[PDB]
Amino acid sequence: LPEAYAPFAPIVDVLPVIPVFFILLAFVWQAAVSFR
Amino acid sequence: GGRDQETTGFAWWSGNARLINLSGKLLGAHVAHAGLIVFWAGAMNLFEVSHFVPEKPMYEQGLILLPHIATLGYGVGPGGEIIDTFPYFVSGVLHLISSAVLGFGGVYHSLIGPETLEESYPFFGYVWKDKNKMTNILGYHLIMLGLGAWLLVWKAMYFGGVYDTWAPGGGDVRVITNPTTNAAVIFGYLVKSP
Amino acid sequence: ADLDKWYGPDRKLFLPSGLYDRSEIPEYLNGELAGDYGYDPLGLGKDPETVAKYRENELLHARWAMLAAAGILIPEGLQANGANIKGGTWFETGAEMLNGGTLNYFAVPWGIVSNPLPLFAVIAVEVGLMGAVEFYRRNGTGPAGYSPGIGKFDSSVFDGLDPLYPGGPFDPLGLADDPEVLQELKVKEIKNGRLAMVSVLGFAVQSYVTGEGPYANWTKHVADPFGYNLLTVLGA
Amino acid sequence: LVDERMNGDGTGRPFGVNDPVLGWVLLGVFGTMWAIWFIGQKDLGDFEDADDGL
Amino acid sequence: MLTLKIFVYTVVTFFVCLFIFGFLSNDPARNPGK
Amino acid sequence: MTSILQVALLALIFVSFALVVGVPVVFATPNGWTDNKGAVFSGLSLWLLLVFVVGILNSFVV
Amino acid sequence: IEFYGPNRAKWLGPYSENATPAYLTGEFPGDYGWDTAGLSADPETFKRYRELELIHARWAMLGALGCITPELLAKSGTQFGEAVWFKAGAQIFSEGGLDYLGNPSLVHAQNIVATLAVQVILMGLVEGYRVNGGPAGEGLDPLYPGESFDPLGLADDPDTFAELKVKEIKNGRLAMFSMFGFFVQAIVTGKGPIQNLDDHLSNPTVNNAFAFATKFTP
Amino acid sequence: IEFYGPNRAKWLGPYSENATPAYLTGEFPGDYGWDTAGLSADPETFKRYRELELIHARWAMLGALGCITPELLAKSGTQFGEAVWFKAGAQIFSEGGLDYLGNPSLVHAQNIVATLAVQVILMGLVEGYRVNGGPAGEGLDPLYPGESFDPLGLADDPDTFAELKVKEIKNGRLAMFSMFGFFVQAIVTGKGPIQNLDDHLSNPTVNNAFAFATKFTP
Ligand code: CHL
Ligand code: CHL
Ligand code: CLA
Ligand code: CLA
Ligand code: CLA
Ligand code: CLA
Ligand SMILES: CCCCCCCCCCCCCCCC(=O)OC[C@H](COP(=O)(O)OC[C@@H](O)CO)OC(=O)CCCCCCCCCCCCCCC
Ligand SMILES: CC(=C/C=C/C(C)=C/C=C/C=C(C)/C=C/C=C(\C)C=C=C1C(C)(C)C[C@H](O)C[C@@]1(C)O)/C=C/[C@@]12O[C@]1(C)C[C@@H](O)CC2(C)C
Ligand SMILES: CC1=C[C@H](O)CC(C)(C)[C@H]1/C=C/C(C)=C/C=C/C(C)=C/C=C/C=C(C)/C=C/C=C(C)/C=C/C1=C(C)C[C@H](O)CC1(C)C
Ligand SMILES: CC1=C[C@H](O)CC(C)(C)[C@H]1/C=C/C(C)=C/C=C/C(C)=C/C=C/C=C(C)/C=C/C=C(C)/C=C/C1=C(C)C[C@H](O)CC1(C)C
Repeated sequence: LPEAYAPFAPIVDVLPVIPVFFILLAFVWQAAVSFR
Repeated sequence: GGRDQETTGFAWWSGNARLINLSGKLLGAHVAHAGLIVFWAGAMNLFEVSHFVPEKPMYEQGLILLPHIATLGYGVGPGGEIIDTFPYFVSGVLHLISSAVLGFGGVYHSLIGPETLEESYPFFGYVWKDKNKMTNILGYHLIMLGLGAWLLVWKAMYFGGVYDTWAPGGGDVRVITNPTTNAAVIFGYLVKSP
Repeated sequence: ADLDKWYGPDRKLFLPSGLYDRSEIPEYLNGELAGDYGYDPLGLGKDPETVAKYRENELLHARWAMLAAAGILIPEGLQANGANIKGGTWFETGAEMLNGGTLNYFAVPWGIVSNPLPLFAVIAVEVGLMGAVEFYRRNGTGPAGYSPGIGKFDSSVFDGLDPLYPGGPFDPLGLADDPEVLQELKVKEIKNGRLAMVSVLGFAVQSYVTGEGPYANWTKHVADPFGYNLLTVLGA
Repeated sequence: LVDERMNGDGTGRPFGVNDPVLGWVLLGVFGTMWAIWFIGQKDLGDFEDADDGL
Repeated sequence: MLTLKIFVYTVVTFFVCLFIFGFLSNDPARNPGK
Repeated sequence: MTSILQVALLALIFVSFALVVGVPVVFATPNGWTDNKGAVFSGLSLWLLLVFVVGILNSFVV
Repeated sequence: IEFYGPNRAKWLGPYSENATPAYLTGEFPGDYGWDTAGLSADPETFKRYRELELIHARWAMLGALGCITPELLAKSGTQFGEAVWFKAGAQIFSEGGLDYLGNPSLVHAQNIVATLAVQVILMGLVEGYRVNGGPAGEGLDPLYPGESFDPLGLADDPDTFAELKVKEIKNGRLAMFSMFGFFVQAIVTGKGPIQNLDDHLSNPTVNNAFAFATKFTP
Repeated sequence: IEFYGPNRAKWLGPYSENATPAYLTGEFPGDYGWDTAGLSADPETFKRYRELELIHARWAMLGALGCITPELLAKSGTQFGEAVWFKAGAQIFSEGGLDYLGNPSLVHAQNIVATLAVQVILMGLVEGYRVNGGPAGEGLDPLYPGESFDPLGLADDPDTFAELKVKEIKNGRLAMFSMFGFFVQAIVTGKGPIQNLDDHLSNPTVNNAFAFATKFTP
């Protein structure tokens, strides 16, 4: 990080794993109706 | 009815195939997907910006997206040195913001917006049989890709320059003055043996 | 189609109908006007009596703003490419005629045409000619002659019906005679007007902040699109 | 040299063509096959909008 | 070798042109159909 | 000026939390577009204002 | 001197030659009766040739005045560079652009194929509009539209309008005859027409036509 | 039928007066309506112009292909003396006569006045036979006979032959316009036409035509 955005260095390191969770969100959303 | 198994005839693991006759929800699916692509392009870029070290060579750090910007030549000098990080930061943050707009549009069409645009919008509506309309949409996509190619041409010809690797004294960013557009040379590469 | 897209109930609004309800429109607008997008989030014209003078102010500001947006650039557009005209920065164009200024010509025609400096018989001439024209727009019939266009000011003026659209001697070609063509040109006039209106602020706030040439903003920004932004000027 | 050979490796020529004698054979087969197909077009389905799809 | 090379190009381009002008020649209607 | 960035950034992140939590719930409720509509309008407007304010302040940060 | 009816001013004159080519007795402007090669006996052909003569006259006025103007400007007060109207077409390749009126502040154009691509599209659209209307007044008269084309209205009185027809075609055929002289003394002397006139005002006949008359001996 | 009828594809699209010229509406192939001069108001004149245009077309196709073919073959792998159709005629005078295909064991033709005599005799024979009707076909149609010099027999159906008429005329008009292009290029650049194509494809913006724009300066 170049400048005063430096204290966001924890929440930057969570960002790229977030797009994978949409598949699991779709599976949980279709399990919510018990797959029907 | 719409999101049903026994009427649509498709199971839960073939759920996207229930959108074959649903233009608005199909559009929302695509725009949400483009939001995912732009969001990954922002997130991995800012991850590599946060983990980037400038004194160390770029291939020794396991980075893939920052060389794609350094090849265009933002924030680089002669010999392949790295002088700045703020262009990389801008290229991350702009994608990370625009992904929110695309995600909002995708969720709006996929939840509230109308299923069939062919009823109240005779422009955006389309039937899979309508060959003239399919060629229309293909024409719009080709025009957008042509402007996408001319953006790269303008960045090479007028805006700053591109990092050549064949400049003497090490690689260097230079401005292309005479792009060789000989047809007998350029249509050689498409035909040469693989 | 031509009148249907820009009049009636189902005209184009300033938001999509998926963001509207198509019944939450402020009810005193209801079409029948060119340039009607159902746009009033605050309600500054809630009586229909106010809408008449707002039409008048809108049309006057539009017709001044178009000429302003043309003349704010075209002499500067000549000088930055190399004309002989005295300085084209529009905010300093006034303080060049102060005690000894000249000018030039060739908007459409030829000719480098100087001017023997008339300034003190220009200020009062502006005041007198506008004191003619503005009271004529209020009520005054004015003189009649000097042959512009067709008609050539036959007697004085109409019997009425024209608070904003006289059109008698003002069509040298008879442009709008069909009502639908008239309505098309109404919509085009109000749209080009409103864009000129927003463009005037687009020149003005640049003249506030940057203090540079507005036509020169082209030759700086299109030349260098990352050397001239807000982010290069505000921080300095 | 010692012997005789085409020396066609590493050249980068379109379709591997060296002679124009070698080049004419491509068109001389392609055009005749196209002509036989275009004659055989008589006994096929040509139509205004009778399209073969969903 | 050139006598061989003309013959190889002839056979290859004959079979490839037969392929392409076969598939242009009304393929998805030679099925059992409906 | 650093704190002027960081308070606006925390506000932007928390507004984004509010969007990601509520806006799918408001959309998926069968009358949520009728009920919570001006709230979504004001939330999107506040989000855009925070983005533009952070973007303008990053020029003044030297 | 009525230029209509049986007493139009014949081109011959005193040998007025009654029993003319008998398919015309006035009634259209320009009619004298001079049909010696005999090409327009049919009425439809005669209508086509009225059309073609009128359009060539109305182009030839502009083609003559555009050769009158710039050498007079070079005489009086201006700067052009390639001032002669032959080499004025080659002002794109000249130095760095085409300075209209010699002012490098306005257009200063290059890219001859871009100028030609603008020209062909604009002229095709305006000629199609000249054929069958569209905008700018619907197609009402194939030769004499006048509706949007009278910002002054000189077509009020019918006898004066016929007089303006006859003056129009009299002042057209003169320009059409002059432009062929431009094109011939283009090839013969190579030089400017006002250059030749400024030679001929000074010199009565010592440089007249016949010094420039021994060219094509092979 | 789209190609001819009251709704053919006219020569300006929507800008074709929204009306034909008032004497031809279909009934013949190649009819778009472009007689703006009105030269064919009489039907026998119009028939003579078709009978002339078709023969100019059928000669213009062969005149195209016989000009193209030698710059293909000689520049590819053979020898023709000179293959450019300027110097195709001067191959009799050159060294030993005209070696057809560059082979001094077939024809090897000399004696140009004898070749001229054979041409005059045989072309007199065929151009008399085309008018009256002689051997290998009786005179029945001056333009579309349909006899022993049409061996494959494609003109049996009326509609397909009506389409092939329009195909022949369209290719004919294209061949004539191309041959006019060959002749004007032959005047201007003095080079072969396929040589002009290979010179234009190398640098399309500067070897366009406008480099050869100051050749004919007076
Ligand atoms: C009774 C006397 C009288 C005579 C002799 C003429 C003569 C003519 N008038 Mg007429 N007019 C006359 C009465 C009147 N005219 C007019 C008003 C008009 C008009 C408006 C017009 C004429 C025109 C004509 C011409 C018709 C034929 C033509 O085109 O010639 C052209 C052919 C020749 C002159 C023959 C060429 C001979 C020439 C000397 C050869 C040059 C020799 C060279 C050295 C050789 C060159 C060598 C080669 C290699 C280049 C002819 C010159 C028309 C015209 O101007 O046509 C050009 C025309 O538009 N007249 C009026 C007013 C009412 C008259 C009343 O008196
Ligand atoms: C609606 C748009 C439209 C326009 C603008 C045109 C334009 C034209 N079409 Mg057409 N077409 C159009 C629709 C269609 N056409 C056709 C199919 C055809 C055919 C088959 C033909 C045409 C032809 C023509 C021409 C008819 C008039 C003419 O002969 O030009 C005369 C005017 C000029 C030549 C002026 C050109 C301007 C140029 C800048 C001149 C260059 C100047 C040089 C410097 C001069 C050189 C100087 C000297 C010293 C050497 C004209 C160029 C005819 C044609 O082009 O034949 C050659 C023709 O045969 N069209 C179809 C399919 C149905 C159309 C459908 O929309
Ligand atoms: C990225 C891939 C993707 C996308 C875009 C979609 C999209 C869609 N699927 Mg789908 N699906 C997917 C993967 C995907 N699916 C996978 C992997 C499976 C296999 C498990 C399925 C199985 C499946 C089935 C079985 C069905 C669908 C259906 C649908 C459509 C309607 C969904 C619905 O009812 O919304 C309503 C959604 C909800 C009520 C849940 C709330 C979800 C919220 C909106 C999540 C948003 C989170 C995000 C952070 C918000 C950002 C906001 C922004 C402003 C910040 C929709 C267009 C259905 C259909 O055809 O429609 C008729 C259907 O029957 N899908
Ligand atoms: C990229 C373009 C693309 C698109 C738009 C589609 C679109 C479609 N396909 Mg399809 N497909 C694609 C590529 C594509 N496919 C490819 C590349 C393959 C080869 C593998 C297939 C193989 C395939 C089959 C075999 C079938 C389809 C079917 C379908 C239809 C319904 C899909 C659905 O709802 O499944 C819902 C989605 C799921 C259930 C997702 C399951 C997840 C998979 C199995 C593994 C995910 C791996 C992942 C990367 C692991 C990450 C790490 C992990 C630890 C989390 C739909 C029209 C089905 C159909 O009925 O067509 C009419 C069908 O039978 N497709
Ligand atoms: C290409 C994708 C796409 C398509 C085909 C549509 C099509 C449509 N949208 Mg829509 N939309 C999109 C993307 C798209 N949208 C996105 C990304 C968003 C999020 C901002 C929205 C948000 C949105 C809302 C909130 C609503 C619609 C509605 C509608 C429907 C009618 C009204 C309309 O078009 O005005 C929408 C007009 C605009 C959003 C103006 C766009 C602004 C300019 C033109 C963008 C120019 C950018 C340019 C193309 C460069 C590309 C950027 C980048 C990729 C390089 C119409 C079917 C309405 C509806 O459902 O009514 C029934 C509705 O209420 N849209
Ligand atoms: C030998 C030349 C020739 C002749 C006699 C004809 C004859 C005819 N054409 Mg035709 N045509 C030709 C060449 C010719 N064509 C060429 C080369 C083209 C392609 C551009 C066309 C395209 C064409 C169209 C599109 C149409 C015709 C039509 C017609 C018929 C009525 C028009 C008429 O009276 O023409 C009389 C023509 C002449 C007497 C020829 C005069 C030749 C001299 C030398 C003057 C030509 C100078 C030339 C214009 C200068 C520029 C040349 C360059 C453009 C090539 C008539 C049968 C119409 C029709 O119904 O078709 C049957 C029609 O719509 N023509
Ligand atoms: C280095 C550069 C490399 C360039 C590679 C170029 C690849 C070319 C690929 C062509 C694909 C064509 C697709 C099929 C095209 C097709 O669908 O055919 C069909 C089409 C006509 O279809 P229709 O049947 O509808 O015709 C209308 C009437 O027949 C309707 O009844 O014919 C063409 O348009 C041919 C177009 C030119 C094709 C090339 C010319 C062919 C002849 C040239 C051979 C010369 C013979 C010389 C003899 C010695
Ligand atoms: C914005 C603008 C407004 C112009 C207003 C005018 C001209 C009012 C005239 C206003 C003129 C007026 C009122 C004339 C008045 C004449 C009068 C009273 C004289 C008179 C008579 C008599 C004696 C014969 C008697 C008769 O019985 C009555 C009457 C009346 O006939 C012009 C801008 C530009 O000119 C600039 C500034 C710079 C250029 O580069 C750009 C452009 C755009 C061209
Ligand atoms: C009548 C009769 C009858 C009898 O019976 C027979 C006879 C005798 C045959 C006849 C006659 C005829 C005649 C005389 C004719 C003539 C004509 C002409 C000359 C025309 C021109 C015509 C001419 C013309 C148009 C011209 C035109 C021109 C122009 C446009 C120009 C243009 C231009 C210019 C601006 C200049 C620059 O630098 C360039 C250019 C671009 C180039
Ligand atoms: C229609 C119309 C109408 C209106 O009204 C009017 C007008 C306009 C007038 C018209 C038009 C017209 C036109 C355009 C025309 C054109 C034509 C042409 C060009 C032809 C060619 C045509 C052309 C042609 C034939 C050509 C031919 C050729 C040939 C044979 C060749 C031969 C040869 C060869 C092989 C080679 C060798 O080595 C030699 C030679 C010997 C050289």
